[PDB]
Amino acid sequence: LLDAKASEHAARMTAMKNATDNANELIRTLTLSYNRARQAAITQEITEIVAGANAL
Amino acid sequence: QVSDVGTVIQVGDGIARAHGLDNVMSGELVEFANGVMGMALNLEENNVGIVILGPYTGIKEGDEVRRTGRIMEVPVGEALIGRVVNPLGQPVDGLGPVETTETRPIESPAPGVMDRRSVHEPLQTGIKAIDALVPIGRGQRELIIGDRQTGKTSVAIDTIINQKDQNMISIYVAIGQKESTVRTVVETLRKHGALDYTIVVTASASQPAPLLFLAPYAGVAMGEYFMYKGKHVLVVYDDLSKQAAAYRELSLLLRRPPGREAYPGDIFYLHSRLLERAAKLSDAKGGGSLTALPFVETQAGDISAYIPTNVISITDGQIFLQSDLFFSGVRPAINAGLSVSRVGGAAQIKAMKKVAGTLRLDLAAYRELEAFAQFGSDLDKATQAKLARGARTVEVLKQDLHQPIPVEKQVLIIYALTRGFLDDIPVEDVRRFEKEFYLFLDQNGQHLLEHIRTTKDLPNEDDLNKAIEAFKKTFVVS
Amino acid sequence: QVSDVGTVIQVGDGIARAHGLDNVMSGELVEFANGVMGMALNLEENNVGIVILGPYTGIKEGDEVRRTGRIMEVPVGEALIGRVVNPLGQPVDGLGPVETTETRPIESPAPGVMDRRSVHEPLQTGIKAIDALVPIGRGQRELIIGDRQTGKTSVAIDTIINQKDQNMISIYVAIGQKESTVRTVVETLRKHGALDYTIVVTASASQPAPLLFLAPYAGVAMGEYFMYKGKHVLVVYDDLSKQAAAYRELSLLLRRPPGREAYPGDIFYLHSRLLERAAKLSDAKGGGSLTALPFVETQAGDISAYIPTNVISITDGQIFLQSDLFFSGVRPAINAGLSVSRVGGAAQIKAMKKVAGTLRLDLAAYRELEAFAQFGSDLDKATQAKLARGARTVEVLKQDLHQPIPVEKQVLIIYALTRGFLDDIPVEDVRRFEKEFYLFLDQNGQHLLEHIRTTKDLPNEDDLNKAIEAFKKTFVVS
Amino acid sequence: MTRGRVIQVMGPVVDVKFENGHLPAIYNALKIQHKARNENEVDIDLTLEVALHLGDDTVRTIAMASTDGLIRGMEVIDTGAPISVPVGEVTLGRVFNVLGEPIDLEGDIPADARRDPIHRPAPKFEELATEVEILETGIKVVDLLAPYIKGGKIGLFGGAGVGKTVLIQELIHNIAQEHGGISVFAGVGERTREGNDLYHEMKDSGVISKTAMVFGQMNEPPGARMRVALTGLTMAEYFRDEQGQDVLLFIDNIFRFTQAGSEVSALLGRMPSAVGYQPTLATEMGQLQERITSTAKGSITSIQAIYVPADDYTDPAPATTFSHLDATTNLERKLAEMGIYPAVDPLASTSRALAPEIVGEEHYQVARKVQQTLQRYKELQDIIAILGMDELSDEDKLVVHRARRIQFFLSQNFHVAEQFTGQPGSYVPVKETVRGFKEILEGKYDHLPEDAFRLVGRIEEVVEKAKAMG
Amino acid sequence: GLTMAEYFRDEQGQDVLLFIDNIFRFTQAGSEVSALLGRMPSAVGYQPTLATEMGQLQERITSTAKGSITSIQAIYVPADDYTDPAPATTFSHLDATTNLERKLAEMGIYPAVDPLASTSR
Amino acid sequence: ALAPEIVGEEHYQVARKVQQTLQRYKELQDIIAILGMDELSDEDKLVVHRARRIQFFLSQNFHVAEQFTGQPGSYVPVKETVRGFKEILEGKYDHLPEDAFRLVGRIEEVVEKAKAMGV
Repeated sequence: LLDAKASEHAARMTAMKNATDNANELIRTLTLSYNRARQAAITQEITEIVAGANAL
Repeated sequence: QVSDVGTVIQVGDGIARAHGLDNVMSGELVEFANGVMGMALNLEENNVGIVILGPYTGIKEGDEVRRTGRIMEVPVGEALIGRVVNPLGQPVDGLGPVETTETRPIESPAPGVMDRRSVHEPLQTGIKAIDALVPIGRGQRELIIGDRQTGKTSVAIDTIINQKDQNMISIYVAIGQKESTVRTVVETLRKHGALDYTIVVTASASQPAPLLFLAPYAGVAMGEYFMYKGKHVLVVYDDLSKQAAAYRELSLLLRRPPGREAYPGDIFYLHSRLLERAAKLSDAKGGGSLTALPFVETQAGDISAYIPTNVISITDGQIFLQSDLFFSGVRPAINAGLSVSRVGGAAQIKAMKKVAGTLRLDLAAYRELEAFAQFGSDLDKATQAKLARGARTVEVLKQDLHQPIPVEKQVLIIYALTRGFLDDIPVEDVRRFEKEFYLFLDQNGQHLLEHIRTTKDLPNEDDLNKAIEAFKKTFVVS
Repeated sequence: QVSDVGTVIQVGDGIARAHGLDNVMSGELVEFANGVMGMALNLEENNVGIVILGPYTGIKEGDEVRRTGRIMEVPVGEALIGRVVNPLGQPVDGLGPVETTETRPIESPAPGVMDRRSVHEPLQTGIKAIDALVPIGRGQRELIIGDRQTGKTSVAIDTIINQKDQNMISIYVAIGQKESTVRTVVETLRKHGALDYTIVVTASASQPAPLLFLAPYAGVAMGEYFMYKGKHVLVVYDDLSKQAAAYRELSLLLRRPPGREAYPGDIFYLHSRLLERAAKLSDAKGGGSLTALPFVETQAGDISAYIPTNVISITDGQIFLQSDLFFSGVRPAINAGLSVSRVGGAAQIKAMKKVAGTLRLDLAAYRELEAFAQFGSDLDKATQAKLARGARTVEVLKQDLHQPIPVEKQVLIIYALTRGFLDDIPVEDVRRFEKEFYLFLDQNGQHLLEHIRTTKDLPNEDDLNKAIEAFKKTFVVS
Repeated sequence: MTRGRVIQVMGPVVDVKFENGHLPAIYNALKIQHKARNENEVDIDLTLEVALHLGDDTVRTIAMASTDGLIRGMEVIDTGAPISVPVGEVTLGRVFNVLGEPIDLEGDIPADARRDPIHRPAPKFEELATEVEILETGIKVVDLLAPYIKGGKIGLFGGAGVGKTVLIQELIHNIAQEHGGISVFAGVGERTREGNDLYHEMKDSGVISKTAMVFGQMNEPPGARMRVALTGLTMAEYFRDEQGQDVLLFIDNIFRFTQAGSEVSALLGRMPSAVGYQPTLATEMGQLQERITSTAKGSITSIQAIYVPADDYTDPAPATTFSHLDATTNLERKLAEMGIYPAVDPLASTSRALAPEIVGEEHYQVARKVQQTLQRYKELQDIIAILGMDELSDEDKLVVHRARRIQFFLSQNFHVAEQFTGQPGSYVPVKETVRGFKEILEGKYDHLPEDAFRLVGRIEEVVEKAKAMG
Repeated sequence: GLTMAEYFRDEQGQDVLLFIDNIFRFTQAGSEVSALLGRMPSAVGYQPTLATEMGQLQERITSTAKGSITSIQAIYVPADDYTDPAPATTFSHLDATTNLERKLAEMGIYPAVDPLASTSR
Repeated sequence: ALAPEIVGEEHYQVARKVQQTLQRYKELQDIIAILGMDELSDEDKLVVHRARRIQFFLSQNFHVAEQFTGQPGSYVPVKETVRGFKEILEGKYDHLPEDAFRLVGRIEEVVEKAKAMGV
């Protein structure tokens, strides 16, 4: 029983570490898309403002 | 030969266009027929774009426009101390006129790079968190940025009040604020006795956009009069974002080309021109100094917006206030993780430098491990001790409203916290420990207080430890 | 006089506007008094819009514009080989002028449906990875796409160098590249002897946008003259992304409305009009061919961007260079997942089709099995042999800088691989084994080399196995 | 007569009308010098730069200073050439603004001194050098793991308090000492107090006598903030061309130069591009950078500090800037606390020159081995952190032993640090650095303590220090 | 409505209440009419006079020596985007906040005012 | 045209079941990426097991693609497609490796490919 408890704790620790690594990778892959979308939004907004100004 | 006279062509939204005025200057002050002042901004080929500095409902097409020949300027002098004045120099309170003798233009060249000296004099704001983690020096300009409901006005009021005996002239500029809030702030300053060395410049929301645009320059021009006489001046801009918005409104109404977020191209030039006039003058120039504390308001705490980005790039540091921290009962609500002072270290006394580093390290560790505080099963040695120290550090950094603390008492209490003498005091009783420690100090630690005040350095370690232990002997724990 | 002479009205940002020129035609070349050539785009009712092809500092309002009577053209001929010229055909390297006696229009129609033929002749790049996995045929448009600093120019230089003994004429077009880099590239080509059959067209980043916009069309116009005479031409465009940026700048300067990523509407037409001129002519038209290797630079490996998608939707396949696996430095790693040659395979020689099929499967299996972070199961058949084979294939696919390899030796080494002849030699000795094997081959296996060169099929398998075994016996393992 | 008249004043944009057939050329400099004719006027001394020809003999210009007090109809005089800045020995040890006037208090330059135009075409393809050459800086880490190329652009990354100014001063000192070439510092959009601090640091380090300093104040108009870089570059081009020596050029922040260009374009009213930047961003950057080259009788090499907006390396401004860089050096805060004073990250820094064809096969092999050893130590660090030390194998223990020695030997003592430490500086040749690192990799000095490898210079200093201490 | 309340604040000198059904529509209407009036667009298509219009409306609701006007303004945030210019301008004038909770309403705790979300200076 | 009264009740039911299991597999993707297969419930393992095979079996070899790969290509009738997908959904081929379903065509080709591989 004692050996089983020790093994359970070690396995949970390893699983949590792997989960943290996967979460960090997902975070960076999402930040790339966030930057792309931010650039696209800024471009669209400035284009709309300039077009509205030129319309007059 | 219609040179000094003009006739209005178009009126609307606080903007008027006038024919004639051949010899008018750019940026000149112009008076309309009914007595409403105006400022010339767009000197076009056949007409002049004039912004109106008052109620424009009484101006119709065909009215006469008179040229005054004076560049936009504001009154300066000691007579403005203790007065509430609009950006044009006219008092808004009913206390009567002002007897200023000389005036200076709102737009002036900044001090040259060879006329400055490195910042080396601390500016005590009376707030433990600011004075320990993000120190402010005389001549430095520091940004206070955060959402609403974070007490930026409270910080400004406390740091203005704390200058009562430090021989400094304070100027408070309110842009786009509510007149009721301005009145309450003025009453608070009067009650605490700060009105005998401070000046208040107000331009509320109902005021025309050019007044909001011009208010910070009027404040800086008033401050420079004292700054160039060898004195020290503190200037607070209650909100620069609203001033930028007013400038954007004026530029868009004048049909100037719009940039990002419809702002004109020279918004960064506007803000840099305003904020580059705060400097520490050299000894040959008189040794005066001017420090600025601009405010920037964010929505949902996004520092990535255009105006916050520009102001952060311009200033020498930033103090960040957090909405969740403010809601959690932490009145100062200062986030030390994102705050930074590029002049720090040189702007602190030796006693504060000797103690600030360990406090910063402890706060960083507690902020790292804060999210996992509800686990008492963690490592009994490292994590528990770090959490116990961090909780007491957070309790120590709290402060009451409108009650600034002397720098010597701040040094002593932070030393006591960082040397472990508070490790046995309960987290809930830390505040009471601090209050009775201040009382015990002002009762029988006058030698230590005087030594700190007159040497800017810590007293004997054994004497300080004996005093702390003696106080702990008589302290009572709930 | 306005029938053939005009007068400039406006000058700015590289775009002019002239009054007069009643007889000018759309697309004509015009010459200013300063000597700088120009192109007439818009023929408005009372003025002509002119784009300046050069330095516009010396052009002032009031200058005269003179007609030339020729639609936009470039000189072309045999005298252009071994020279470095700008998009206008003016020599840049010095060495005296160019004695060309013919001209071709910049805007020319592409060959029609009935004028083309299927691609059936291989283009040997001298690179093992490309020639084995992504074959290129004469008359094919193949895109080389990757991030910055991934050796795309090195690949282009190696491909150009490998055409020494083949009946091919190379044209190198540099758009927006550093002039020092172009100088070093030209020096390397001269050192290796490629200037005997290559033409260099340059347009540095300091040049105005119109020259960068016009350079690829000048290059393809120079290539078409050789193509229509029955010869074979290889053209390399170095940055279609930079050309697109220049065109976007010009369009926005012309007040044309932008679209996706501020690019103009016809950004796809700009690239299609250029890349549709590379084709394999039919026997009736003469049997000539022009092949193109456009370059596109990505940001963080994103092939979903506007320009990369536009170029992918035009060419006959793409080669993707992997920045992270470019860690080897000497040779870029071709991502086999995205790289594909739609038209290739049919043009590949018979031996390579026989040999590379199993190498493709081995590399795919290795790349899918890898990234297990040292798994502990280590099943023999599923893991050990496949990993050893994949490591040996990866080692084989490496190459030295500016060291193209003949196709016969490529075939022989790839046959030595994938038949088990390398599974005993350690992976760290694979490169030395390959070098020694090439020396042994060109010393003794002249019969095998001549068989491969005369007929595109493999030699007698028993003889090849005997030769490989003899070399293995003579080889010493570190 | 070449006399113009002001007809429009809209912020920093001024329009001037000339007599027919006498318009100034693009990029010309116009002067306005007015004296108060009465009590309703102010004195004016303003400089304008021609930008566009609007037709009807009208020219649109951008001001170099404040436009307050301008009156329509004021006389404008054309100088007949772009902005001219004095060049030569007289610029050494002086501080200048964009107009070329001195900023310090040592007096004015005589009016007869030679001056050169700000705007100039890039050098021809004929004049460029046909080979790549290495600029020996004398710093071990730079010369080994990220070599500098004559005529190339080097990107510098780092924050405050990490040693940027110390590295700059040491580079200037070493270049002046061992190559006889001066350096030029160009401050674009800097903070005024930081510029003053840097000036005083270069003053008390004894380095300012060999450099020319140009500051574009952050309160200056966008035209000045955009042309300061060209002023510095044309100051350096004189020494490249006439004196025929290798010259350094430092730019405080080029992103602020691009931002100033964007502001100028927005003021001029051109339609925006990309993420709100000017359409001419690429060509402006190319015109700035293409003049920093290595010709047949000289070279200019530039060290540029780069700021990345919102930490996005795909932003158009850093993306365009990175296409011109040839190397990159990163200053590491972690190494700053660890005690490596140069603080250059051995793994983040990269250089195009680290190729066998350029630095040599032996140099390439030594650099690759050092990088591999440092990387292996980097992975092992977590194993030592979590697991026991005994879990390391023999080769892992040897690698850990070698990596600390290599990391400490990458440090160096600077001449600038002498005023604060006492020990003199050292200039280390690249071949000596390669030999020392090869000897360290061979295990020839394993028995020496790791503290003996700190702040030494050449390899013999390590053994001399070890013998002195034991 | 503001003038109707101002009469009672000024003449009768008593504390009164002013309820506004939705303050966002007040700015939206001005944004709609700005383009036809012929002004250049603002950041998110709003009018360039948004801040001054909102200030001139709100600043008349103040406490004086005699009487006062206090206002309860229901605010609608489109798509819960608190960075929108109209809510951003409106929030600069508020002094308190009350949030109604459907969970509390279902539990039967009237007035269903959220005890934690509500704040006041 | 995907209606019970047009394509048939069996066809409609099989298509709906395939779409449902594919949607469930798509939903489980984030949990799979973060934690892995170990945390899925007992039936979610079966859902993933069936969904991967269904997705692979949806592929096909084309007649026009023979010149680039050598695969002769196939033409699968709708009745055969429905029968094969129903058999896969019923769990008849749960033991075969997922690579056997890649580019075959009819359901019998899956068995032939698996047997050739060595199952």
